[PDB]
Amino acid sequence: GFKEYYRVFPTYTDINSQEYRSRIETLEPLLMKYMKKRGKVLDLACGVGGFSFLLEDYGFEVVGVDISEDMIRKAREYAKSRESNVEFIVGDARKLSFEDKTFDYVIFIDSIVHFEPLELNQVFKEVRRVLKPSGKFIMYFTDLRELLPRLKEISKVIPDQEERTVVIEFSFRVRFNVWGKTGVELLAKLYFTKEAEEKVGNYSYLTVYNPK
Amino acid sequence: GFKEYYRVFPTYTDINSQEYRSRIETLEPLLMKYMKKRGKVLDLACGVGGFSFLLEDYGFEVVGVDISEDMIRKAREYAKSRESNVEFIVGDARKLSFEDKTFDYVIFIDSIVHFEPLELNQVFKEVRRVLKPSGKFIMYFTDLRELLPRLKEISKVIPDQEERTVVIEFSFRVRFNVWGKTGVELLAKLYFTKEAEEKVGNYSYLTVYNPK
Ligand SMILES: C[S@@+](CC[C@H](N)C(=O)[O-])C[C@H]1O[C@@H](n2cnc3c(N)ncnc32)[C@H](O)[C@@H]1O
Ligand SMILES: C[S@@+](CC[C@H](N)C(=O)[O-])C[C@H]1O[C@@H](n2cnc3c(N)ncnc32)[C@H](O)[C@@H]1O
Repeated sequence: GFKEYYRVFPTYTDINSQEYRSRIETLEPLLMKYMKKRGKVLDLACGVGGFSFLLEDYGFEVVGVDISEDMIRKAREYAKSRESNVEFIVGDARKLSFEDKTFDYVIFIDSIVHFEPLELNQVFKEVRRVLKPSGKFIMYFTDLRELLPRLKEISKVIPDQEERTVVIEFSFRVRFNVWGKTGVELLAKLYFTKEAEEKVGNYSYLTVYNPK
Repeated sequence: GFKEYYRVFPTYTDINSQEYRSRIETLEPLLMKYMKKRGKVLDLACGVGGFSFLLEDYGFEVVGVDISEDMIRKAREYAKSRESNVEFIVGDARKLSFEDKTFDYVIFIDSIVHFEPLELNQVFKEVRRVLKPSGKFIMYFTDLRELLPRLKEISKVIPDQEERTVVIEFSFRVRFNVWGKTGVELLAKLYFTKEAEEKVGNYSYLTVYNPK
């Protein structure tokens, strides 16, 4: 994803839009089904902080991290207007500065399109490291490899599996890293054992992982 | 720059890395602001061809040239996987084999650290020659002379302005030719008149030149 893509759509940047709320209310019940015990949570690639505020209201100590200065800037204003104590930090999910075993939870939502294989490998490694052995890694992603076929329902869809990426034209174009449930889980198997898994929609998944 | 430096960092060798994409998306809008009319483009010192594919998708006839056999080899594989018609050739920017007035555009991005004064002089001369009088020379460079002071934020930085070079240690060391906006433009004034100039970041510049 990129600058224009996010400026144009509210789904990941406008916490009060119907698009964003829809995402929250869909995941909310699933997140509570596996986050009964409160603790320290890390919102990796938090965007504008929507899921952070949600967890903070459920009695969680939240820390939000994102690589975009713009995402973080908006996050803070939202935290200000909502009088939130969630701390937002501009950081790289591929290399976090937190100490080892710092979190009880680490949530990673709708963000894999931003990582190629070797980068997602680094993120998983970092997640396992900053997670307490008793902690939980919870991620939600879309099998865009399976969705690719009938994705157009957007003017064009130019794939390239010889690279695992795809260009979608809406004008402007965006190139996404394409992931399939089998590819995500393979890399996950190097660092975690799966606690649970929920199928969302036609091709989305909420997975609960425990660090090794 | 050199072999290890490029093998270690993805910025100029991994077209799908976040580092490389960041560079593309930052320059993309600026390149279109001065490349409204499509035509024949020469990507001088193209590296792995990232900016070539970008222009090719915008409807440009692209030719990529680089002195490294390795850069060119990877470029071709990327072109294959992306099913691109961009032709990559292993050549020397200091002495191109193209006929005079062959291109409408010649882009030169993040590559001056590789040229000492007399070499960059030869490149500019060659660029003017292969460029159509109505063509445009577009280069992006970093004033590493101004950046030198606060570059460390890398273990060491050993300059040597009595030579216009600097050694940066990350292990391994790399020696870069150091250029300042004033030095680059001086040599440019011998062959071109400037059409436009955009300041990028704290000390980087995108310059548009017209041949004399
Ligand atoms: C779909 S968006 C927002 C996702 C957010 N978790 C949500 O559900 O609202 C994906 C975010 O990933 C972030 N991102 C991309 N690469 C990153 C990296 N290396 N480290 C941290 N965040 C990154 C972007 O800045 C972008 O805000
Ligand atoms: C930072 S790198 C890649 C730059 C590329 N334009 C990009 O932005 O992705 C600089 C490139 O300059 C090339 N180079 C160095 N000397 C050269 C010469 N005399 N002729 C052509 N390319 C040269 C290298 O092989 C190296 O790939």
